[PDB]
Amino acid sequence: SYQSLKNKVVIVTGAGSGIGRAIAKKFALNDSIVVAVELLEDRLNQIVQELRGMGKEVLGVKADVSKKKDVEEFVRRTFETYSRIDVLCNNAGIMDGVTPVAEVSDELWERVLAVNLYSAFYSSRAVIPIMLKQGKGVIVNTASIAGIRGGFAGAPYTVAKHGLIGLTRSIAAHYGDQGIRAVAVLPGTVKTNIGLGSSKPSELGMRTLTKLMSLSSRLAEPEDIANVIVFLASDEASFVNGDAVVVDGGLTVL
Amino acid sequence: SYQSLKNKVVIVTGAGSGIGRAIAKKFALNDSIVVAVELLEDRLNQIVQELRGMGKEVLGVKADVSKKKDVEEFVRRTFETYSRIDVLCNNAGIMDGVTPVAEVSDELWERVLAVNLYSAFYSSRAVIPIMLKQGKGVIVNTASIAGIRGGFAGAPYTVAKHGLIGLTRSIAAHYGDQGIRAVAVLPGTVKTNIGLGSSKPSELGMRTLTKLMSLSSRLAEPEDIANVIVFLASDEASFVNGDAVVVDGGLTVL
Amino acid sequence: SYQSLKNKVVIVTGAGSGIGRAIAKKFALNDSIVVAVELLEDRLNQIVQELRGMGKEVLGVKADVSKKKDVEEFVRRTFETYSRIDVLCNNAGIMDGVTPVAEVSDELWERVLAVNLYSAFYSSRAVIPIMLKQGKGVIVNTASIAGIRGGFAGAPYTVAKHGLIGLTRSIAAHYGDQGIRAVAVLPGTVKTNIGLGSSKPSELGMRTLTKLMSLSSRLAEPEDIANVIVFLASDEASFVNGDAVVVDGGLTVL
Amino acid sequence: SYQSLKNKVVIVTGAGSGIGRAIAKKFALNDSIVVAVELLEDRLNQIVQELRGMGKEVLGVKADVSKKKDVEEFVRRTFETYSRIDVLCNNAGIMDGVTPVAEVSDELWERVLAVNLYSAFYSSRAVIPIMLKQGKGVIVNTASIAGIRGGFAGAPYTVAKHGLIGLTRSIAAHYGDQGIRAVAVLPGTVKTNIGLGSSKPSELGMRTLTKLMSLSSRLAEPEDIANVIVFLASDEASFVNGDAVVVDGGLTVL
Ligand SMILES: NC(=O)c1ccc[n+]([C@@H]2O[C@H](COP(=O)([O-])OP(=O)(O)OC[C@H]3O[C@@H](n4cnc5c(N)ncnc54)[C@H](O)[C@@H]3O)[C@@H](O)[C@H]2O)c1
Ligand SMILES: NC(=O)c1ccc[n+]([C@@H]2O[C@H](COP(=O)([O-])OP(=O)(O)OC[C@H]3O[C@@H](n4cnc5c(N)ncnc54)[C@H](O)[C@@H]3O)[C@@H](O)[C@H]2O)c1
Ligand SMILES: NC(=O)c1ccc[n+]([C@@H]2O[C@H](COP(=O)([O-])OP(=O)(O)OC[C@H]3O[C@@H](n4cnc5c(N)ncnc54)[C@H](O)[C@@H]3O)[C@@H](O)[C@H]2O)c1
Ligand SMILES: NC(=O)c1ccc[n+]([C@@H]2O[C@H](COP(=O)([O-])OP(=O)(O)OC[C@H]3O[C@@H](n4cnc5c(N)ncnc54)[C@H](O)[C@@H]3O)[C@@H](O)[C@H]2O)c1
Repeated sequence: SYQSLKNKVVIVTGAGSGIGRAIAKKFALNDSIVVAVELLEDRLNQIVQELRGMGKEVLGVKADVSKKKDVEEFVRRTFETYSRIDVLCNNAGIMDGVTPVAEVSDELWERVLAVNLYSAFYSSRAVIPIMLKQGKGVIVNTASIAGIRGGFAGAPYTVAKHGLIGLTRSIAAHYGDQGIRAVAVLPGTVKTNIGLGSSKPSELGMRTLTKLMSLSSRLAEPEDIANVIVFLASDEASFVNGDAVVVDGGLTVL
Repeated sequence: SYQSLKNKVVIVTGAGSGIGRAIAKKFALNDSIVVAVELLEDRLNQIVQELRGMGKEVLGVKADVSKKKDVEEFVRRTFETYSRIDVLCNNAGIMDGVTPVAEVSDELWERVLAVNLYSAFYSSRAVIPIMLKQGKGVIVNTASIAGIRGGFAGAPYTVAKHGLIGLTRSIAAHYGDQGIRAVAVLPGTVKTNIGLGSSKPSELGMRTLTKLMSLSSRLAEPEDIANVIVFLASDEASFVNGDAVVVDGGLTVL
Repeated sequence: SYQSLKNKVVIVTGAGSGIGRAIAKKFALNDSIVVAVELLEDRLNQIVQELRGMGKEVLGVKADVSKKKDVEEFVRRTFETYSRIDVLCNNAGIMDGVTPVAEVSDELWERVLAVNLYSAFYSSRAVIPIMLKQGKGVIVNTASIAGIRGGFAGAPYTVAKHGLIGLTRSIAAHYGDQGIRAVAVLPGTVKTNIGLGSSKPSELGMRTLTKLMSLSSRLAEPEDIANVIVFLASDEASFVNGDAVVVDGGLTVL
Repeated sequence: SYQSLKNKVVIVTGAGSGIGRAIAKKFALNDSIVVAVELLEDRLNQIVQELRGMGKEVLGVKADVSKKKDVEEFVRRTFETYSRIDVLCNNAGIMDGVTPVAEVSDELWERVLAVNLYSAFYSSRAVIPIMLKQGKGVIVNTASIAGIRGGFAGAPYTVAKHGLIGLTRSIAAHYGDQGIRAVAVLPGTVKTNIGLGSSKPSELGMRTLTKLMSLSSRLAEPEDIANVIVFLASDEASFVNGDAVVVDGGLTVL
């Protein structure tokens, strides 16, 4: 285990499924105190009961990270309960139907940007003051290879993930000298419940995604991403700041 | 001049000053039909007058590119007036006071993202169908080196510019086989009226920017950026699609 | 044509075929003085005849760019003949059989590196002092998308093209404030005489390459690459320095 | 510690000092079997005796990694002695006096490329067949931020490191589906014995480096780099392949 993570207070969003669930369990396995933030009631109760079963300290919070009020509330609640916030994992996200620009409705554009990008801006803005007062904090953002390439998702998701990497670089640049580290992890194809965000994704968007899927038959498990996120949050990575770490098995290096 | 630009219809946003003004004049000198879009009336009239004084065809449109209705209206007006839209230069943009995440108000965040990013999504969504009909079209987005690095502006601007490069890659990927090219130009430091976006820029943000200017040398003239934009819009650049072309004199290569 | 290129002295290596031939012709059409550097006698005489048939000024020099003495020779003869060297296009290059690391012989490794990378180091080292004295000069290196990705060629070519971009960045960073610009152009797939570099290309290497080639079907013509190289050599690109401009129709943006 | 590294055979080049010594010790503490490769005998003896003292299994090999015969020999010796090679850390390297292109002598260019790049080619070529037979292997290359930017070192070093990243991507692309992972770690400024490669570095080269070194005062310790290298060599990083991980405290994100 990473000794530096023992008793550190870690907020994990989207904790009820896939990568988020794996992140929560991995941090718990390292004796961190986990604040599991999840939109869905039953999923939240399930991950909370699992961590309790592991004999770890866990606080469950039902919230919609696209809502500023919900975010500010769980940040306040975490601080009031534990008196510190050491790690923030902005992980919750949704897909966009692989919808290309001309096919994007105002509703889709706004919702994907809100859940995948605004959420991280709200949380980072709220937690940074607390981390600065501590003189130390780490923010890990779950981006995607869609944050560096153009055909792995629709326009809303691609734009939001590029923007999320931008937010990561911004935080690292401005606050790195004050004890804050911000890093982004870019998964490729992972077996989770996110899907494509639609039972009928754009035919045009799929024409591109399907071709890219011909490049590899490898599918990562949530744990493979969580392993990297937890490492980056530990003092073992004290000098990794601002990087966009790709965890795609080599897919984008071809 | 570029023969392939003669009589082509080009929309240029932020045409009343700096890079936009230079883009409009350059296309006009290449005998393109220019639709000059600008928020400020006096600036709009000035650029319109400059092009007409050269005997060139120009249509002035006073609009706020952060408003979807204004964008959809100038696209419809351009098509109704000239029956085609060959090039779209999403150039208008504003700075963000070099404001770091913790100091960003909801207002600033929304305003910078709307002007610097949403504007481009609105215009691209509206013009793409017309370009697909034509079987040809070029979208050139004026990004910034803040779209690939984290200390050249505040968080809102950095996030918006990263998102704009993402929008560019998305369009290039999905519509490249249908005759559309989308490219981004990333200027470094250019002599214009954009400034820092505030008379009282963030102290923390400025500390960061100042460190970066220690790497700077020459200041580009707006024409130096416009020259690249116009070239990319011509058939000479038929195989440049999706790239984020850096025009910073070498600042980011250090 | 670009007025700033009229009567400028331009050295073009690998001028006897494909992209190099197209580069020589394009500069000639812009009334530049072209020094055609080529390894093969017949090809050299062919491009020289073509330029003379166009009524343009050309100097032919047979040389093997992998030999430092030969490089010093064409640089010196150019200077003796025209008293200046304004543009150096390091374009000559060969493929590597798409040979993966484990299958690379010492001879193949050295040959590919010498022809595709060392050649550009030798020529740049020789022309820089001349250009600094002039107060102005431009070096354009023809790289490849294999210089930013790993499956587009064998190991020798990929390493050499990555090194070439590094050489480009180095020159741009160190001499940019003294009037020198160094840029790289990265083509994707172009129909020329380069082939695969072997009659029996690596089975393993080909499996990877073939999958990537399946992603898109738009193939650039040599003229499409020459068009960007000539523009970058002109004063229109005075603020483009150190960038690796991708000209692949969008292949690497997917 | 990482369970997956217990009893794994790890080759560490440049093990007698700085980052390499930290790498050797870190793997030893994970109970890996360490093959310490170092040029200088006294340094080699010091690290070998240090690990032996810790009660760990270590094999010292005095070798010059720029010599193919030396590399092929320590690879054969490792396999003959331990019957397997699980991890290869190509870490040895030297600086280049921050020498810019025009000032580079053939001796400097040749030596730096040989030690910083050819060495990794020789070792990778020799160990890949062994790893392929095992169905698993990891190669970690210690590059540098000079592998992605142009002003952090002289031309030889910058070109060599860019090429090393290319070698990394090539191996990852071609062998990633066969059980091999190849990754690069890019340190910024670390307090070791490498220095600037000269007590009288190039004046011109230094003009640029000095500006970059003015961006941050935070310097990583060798252990901070070793921590990331060891993590990437473990099964925890099973889905990290072909990436160039930056460990510079945020220097290049500005
Ligand atoms: N699975 C992949 O292939 C993949 C690849 C690259 C990046 N990612 C990124 O990984 C992150 C999570 O991915 P996942 O695959 O585990 O998905 P998932 O759907 O399995 O899990 C996401 C969890 O987030 C929760 N969630 C969604 N919207 C929320 C909101 N507004 N507020 C609070 N919780 C919300 C869900 O209810 C769900 O439990 C996202 O940022 C996603 O974009 C996934
Ligand atoms: N100048 C630089 O240093 C620099 C560096 C990198 C990128 N850029 C980018 O260049 C573009 C224009 O830059 P500039 O420096 O010429 O600025 P500028 O202020 O000189 O010109 C921008 C013009 O856009 C107009 N504008 C602003 N908001 C608008 C809105 N909502 N609707 C319509 N018009 C609007 C302004 O009124 C102005 O005339 C921006 O996207 C900017 O981010 C500039
Ligand atoms: N054609 C493509 O698909 C492609 C894609 C990306 C990059 N490139 C790059 O474009 C450049 C030239 O490519 P091309 O496709 O026109 O190839 P080509 O083979 O058609 O032309 C190259 C010319 O270089 C000459 N040449 C080869 N070795 C030489 C040496 N040692 N000294 C002097 N001249 C030499 C040849 O004789 C030939 O006339 C190379 O750097 C290549 O790597 C090509
Ligand atoms: N220290 C830094 O600031 C820094 C920053 C970025 C990258 N790096 C990279 O880290 C690696 C090692 O760096 P370091 O700072 O620990 O240097 P160091 O000088 O402290 O240690 C390097 C060790 O390599 C050995 N060595 C040199 N040439 C050799 C050869 N031909 N064969 C075998 N051994 C040889 C030396 O004798 C020395 O013990 C290099 O690849 C270097 O480029 C260092």
